[PDB]
Amino acid sequence: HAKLKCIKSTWNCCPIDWRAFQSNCYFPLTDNKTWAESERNCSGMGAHLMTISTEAEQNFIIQFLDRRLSYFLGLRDENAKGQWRWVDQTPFNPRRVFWHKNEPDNSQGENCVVLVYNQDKWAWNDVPCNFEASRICKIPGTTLN
Ligand SMILES: [Ca+2]
Repeated sequence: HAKLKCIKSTWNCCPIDWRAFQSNCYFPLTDNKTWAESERNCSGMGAHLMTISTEAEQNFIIQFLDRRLSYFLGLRDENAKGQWRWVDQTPFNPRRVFWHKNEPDNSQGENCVVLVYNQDKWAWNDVPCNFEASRICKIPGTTLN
């Protein structure tokens, strides 16, 4: 037994309780974890920390986020070289970033990114990967029929 929510021909499906947008399924989670613990939790559901490729994708997810919290995305720079990599292995596209003003601003250590609300706006902030925050898991949708 499994249970899907399918929307359109072809039908795009997600697990019943996940949020659906353009062939992908998302779930924001609010219990605090480090970046690596967060990714561990996502992968346990077949998922990964969310990759954000378009503004449309970000605009979709932010409507389900608590403005008091930071949410880990999948983007990580392990040695502070500016070698940002998506943990889901989507190739990093530096012409499609969404930093807050004056970010990224950590010049040392292992840095990760959170979606955070600041200055009346959702955008990216770089944060030490050992910081504890919420997260957004993302899993590719399935297709029928
Ligand atoms: Ca920062």
